Amino acid sequence: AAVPATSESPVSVLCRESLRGQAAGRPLVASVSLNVPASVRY
Amino acid sequence: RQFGHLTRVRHVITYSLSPFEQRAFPHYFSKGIPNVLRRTRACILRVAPPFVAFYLVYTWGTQEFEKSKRKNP
Amino acid sequence: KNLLRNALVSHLDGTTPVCEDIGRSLLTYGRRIPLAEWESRIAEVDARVVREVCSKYFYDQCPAVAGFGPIEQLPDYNRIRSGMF
Amino acid sequence: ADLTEYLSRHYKAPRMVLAAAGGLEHRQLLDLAQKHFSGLSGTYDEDAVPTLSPCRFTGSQICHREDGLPLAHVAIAVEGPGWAHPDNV
Amino acid sequence: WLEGIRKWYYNAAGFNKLGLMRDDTIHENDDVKEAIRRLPENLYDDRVFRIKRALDLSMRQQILPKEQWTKYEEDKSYLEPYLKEVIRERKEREEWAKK
Amino acid sequence: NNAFIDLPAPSNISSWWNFGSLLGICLILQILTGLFLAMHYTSDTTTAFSSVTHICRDVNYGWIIRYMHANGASMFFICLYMHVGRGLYYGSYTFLETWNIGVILLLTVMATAFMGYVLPWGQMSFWGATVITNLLSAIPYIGTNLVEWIWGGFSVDKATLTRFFAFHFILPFIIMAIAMVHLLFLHETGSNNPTGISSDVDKIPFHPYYTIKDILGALLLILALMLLVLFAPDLLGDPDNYTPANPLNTPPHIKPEWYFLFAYAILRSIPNKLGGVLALAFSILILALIPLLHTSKQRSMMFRPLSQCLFWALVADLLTLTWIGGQPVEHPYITIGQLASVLYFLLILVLMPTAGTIENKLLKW
Ligand code: HEM
Ligand code: HEM
Ligand SMILES: C/C=C(C)/C=C/C=C/[C@H](OC)[C@@H](C)[C@@H](OC)[C@@H](C)CCc1oc2c(O)c(OC)cc(OC)c2c(=O)c1C
Ligand SMILES: CCCCCCO[C@@H]1O[C@H](CO)[C@@H](O)[C@H](O)[C@H]1O
Ligand SMILES: CCCCCCO[C@@H]1O[C@H](CO)[C@@H](O)[C@H](O)[C@H]1O
Ligand SMILES: CCCCCCO[C@@H]1O[C@H](CO)[C@@H](O)[C@H](O)[C@H]1O
Repeated sequence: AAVPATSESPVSVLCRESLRGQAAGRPLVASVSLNVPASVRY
Repeated sequence: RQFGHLTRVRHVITYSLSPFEQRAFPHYFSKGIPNVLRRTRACILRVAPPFVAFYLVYTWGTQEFEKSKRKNP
Repeated sequence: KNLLRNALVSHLDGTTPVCEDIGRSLLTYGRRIPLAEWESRIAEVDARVVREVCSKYFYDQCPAVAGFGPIEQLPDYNRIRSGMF
Repeated sequence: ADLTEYLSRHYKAPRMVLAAAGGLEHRQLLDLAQKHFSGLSGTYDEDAVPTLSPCRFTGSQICHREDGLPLAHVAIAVEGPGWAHPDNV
Repeated sequence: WLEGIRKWYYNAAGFNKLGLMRDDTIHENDDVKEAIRRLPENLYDDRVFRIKRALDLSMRQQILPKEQWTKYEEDKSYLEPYLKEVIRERKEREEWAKK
Repeated sequence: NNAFIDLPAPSNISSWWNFGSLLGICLILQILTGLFLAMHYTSDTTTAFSSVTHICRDVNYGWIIRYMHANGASMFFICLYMHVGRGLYYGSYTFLETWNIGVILLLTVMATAFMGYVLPWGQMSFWGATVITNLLSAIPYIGTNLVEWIWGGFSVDKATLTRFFAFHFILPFIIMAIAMVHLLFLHETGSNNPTGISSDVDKIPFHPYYTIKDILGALLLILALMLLVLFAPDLLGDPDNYTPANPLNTPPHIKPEWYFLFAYAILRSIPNKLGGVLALAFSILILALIPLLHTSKQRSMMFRPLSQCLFWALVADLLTLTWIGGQPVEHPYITIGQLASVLYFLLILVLMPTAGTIENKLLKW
């Protein structure tokens, strides 16, 4: 849509702080859009 | 040969200013003259001698020619 | 204009984004500009206004350029500068 | 010391905004403000008052060539108007 | 002393004034190109920057401050072990082609 | 585009690299003034000289077009010699195809200018046609036959003038096609530069950098050309060509156009027919041998002191031969010319290759 995704795709970590939150905790979800970058949560 | 396919370069940074933000003649004379003098001096020993030789051969041959065309050289 | 309207309203969705809009707006504008005001500002933009404002900031103006990576093909600044007109 | 000097000069009541959004009332927020931020300094003095000068924009270019990276990143921009300008819309 | 004219020559040649090492100035033929291709990352990247710095000085018709000139006694052939082997390999192939 | 606009070019090529575009401009200038002169020129021996005076006296601005063509030919050679000198000094000749085509270009321009000079049918026109075509008579068994065949008779005459107008008319267009091939081979490698070191790590786009530099160069070329046309149109010409051709009399102080003087001095230094012709041919064709005579481990002479000294000796020697070509065949000019002629071949065939080897030794490779 009008809003660009949090991270634009194309085709990091070195500290414990930047690593916290990286571990998965819920089932996976995949999104595809017309106007927004795709995403995969968890 | 096209930009994008010339060669491999890594870790080089280049800083530039827009031509509208800078002078076209910075220290033209203050630094230009010293540089011209330097360049002139650096080459003179390599460029000038052969031409000095030409000059000597030129003046010698011309004089020798005239002298040979008269009664008492 | 329609894209902008949608971006504005969809962004102010949830307490966090709205809280941030409050805090930052008071610092930047000195007040919270309401959606109805943004709407008025958006509604008044037309093709003429877009041409004039774009011309004012982009047209024949010197840009700042940053490149990183395999950029042998990034155009020379003079060429980039001539592309501004 | 650098950190306290910095915080001392910058963290002043007139440069801060306590903001809240959600199921709450402004009156309760304000009372909590008075209750907890009243002692917040409203004066560094007159010798400090950190004030921003305008920042000159320069048409220029910075190129960090690194053919070892797979994709190129390029960012280009002209000088924009500033927060409060109507032109931003 | 030959060696005496050598240091004299080195300075007269003047590639040191542009910050270049002797091997940065070799004429590139196929043997040389193959040798450059075989250089480890650091030697290759250093060569590239010295050549780039030299081309830049040449464009401005300038030279480096004397303290930055490549010093005769410190100039070493980083390319030699590579080029020598490339040539040896080609000679071996040429011998075989004649048999 | 990509043959011009985004053509990659070295960031450091100097003014010595401006002569290629200047040669292109000299060629266009000659073609443009040439066609306009051809609109009023007639090739019959009874009217050739007359038609040229008619151009200069009665055709509107005929005089400026004519002197621009005459002096343009001189500028063409100044640029050609500067262009070749740049190539030798910087080792540009290692681009073999480009270089050899260049040698063909030099010979074709020489042949072209020779024939044009014959067109006004003045005294120099006539004797130049006589002498130069006769170079072919040195060819054993059939030489004389070739000359009469070229002449269309037993002596230079009408048949000669008429075919020379035709040859002079078409050759420049052939030169243009050959020059385009010259550039195509060059584009395969891109340009060499003052350091003789690959410039792939620092290429800049031809436009706007060299387009503006070439324009500045073009302006300087035009200044030099117009200083000659407007202030001294006859300075580089020969008074004897203002005298109609006289088949019964060769002027006593006949001498070649200045740009042919060095070669003429070389030929004149040898008291033998075939020997002189062979030395003449070789003084030009030796350019094709330069690549095979390259001994240095480095491409350019920028970092080679000894080679530079010998290079300027060669230039000074060509200057000597040019001067000698303008002097009578008398003492001590006869001997100075013989030494200069020998020195020319000695510098190219022996001294320069030797300096190259010595320099390699001094650098320990
Ligand atoms: C009608 C005559 C000629 C024309 C129009 C012409 C044109 C050009 C042009 C446009 C260039 C590129 C610009 C430059 O580097 O100068 C060039 C390069 C070159 N030309 Fe010519 N040329 C001519 C004759 C010759 C001759 C007579 C030689 C030498 C015998 C020659 C040898 C070369 C070489 C070796 C290069 C590469 C230069 C380098 O990159 O250093 N050219 N020529
Ligand atoms: C490589 C390009 C050319 C060169 C070097 C060249 C050179 C010359 C020279 C040296 C002369 C003698 C000038 C004089 O003293 O009168 C001449 C004459 C002449 N040229 Fe060319 N020319 C060139 C191209 C052309 C072309 C394309 C034409 C015509 C289509 C042409 C037409 C003439 C005519 C008609 C004359 C006789 C009138 C005169 O002498 O000025 N030329 N040319
Ligand atoms: C149909 C076409 C034909 C036959 C073309 C032939 C082309 C031949 C060569 O060009 C490639 C040739 C022009 C070139 O030789 C390499 C020159 C440097 C030769 C220079 C040359 O000029 C002279 C000249 O101009 C004169 O004028 C009045 C008079 C001359 O002595 C009396 C001479 C002369 O003694 C020589 C050697
Ligand atoms: C040139 C600028 C266009 C004028 C837009 C003003 O717009 C007005 O701003 C008020 C203040 O927040 C709002 O209360 C009101 O609803 C809104 O329409
Ligand atoms: C073209 C002249 C080459 C002569 C060889 C140079 O020889 C060198 O000359 C220097 C300065 O005179 C001396 O300081 C040095 O000791 C000497 O070996
Ligand atoms: C560009 C500087 C050239 C030097 C000027 C002299 O020039 C010479 O003058 C002689 C008679 O005065 C002519 O016969 C000769 O062809 C001409 O080249």
